[PDB]
Amino acid sequence: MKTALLLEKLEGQLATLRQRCAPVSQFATLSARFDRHLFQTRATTLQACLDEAGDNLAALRHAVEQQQLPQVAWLAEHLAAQLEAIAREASAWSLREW
Repeated sequence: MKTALLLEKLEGQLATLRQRCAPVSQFATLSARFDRHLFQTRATTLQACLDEAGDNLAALRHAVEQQQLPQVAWLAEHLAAQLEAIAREASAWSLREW
């Protein structure tokens, strides 16, 4: 228990957010307060953030087969921070378009 909840939330939120924020590549725009630590180098726009996150979680999922647990720590921090950063911005603007 517990450990299973964080998994459903991470994957659940990532799916929901990606769905609601799916059609954002058209007006994807990242603020000037972007952080290289929380966001990747490619993270230049909204669509870029979601895309980068998708590639991270994907590799992290398959990495389990290569016993890349030690790497899960870093990938986890980045992935977790990414979803948090996106949810934070969307939360501020509130569900009411830009």
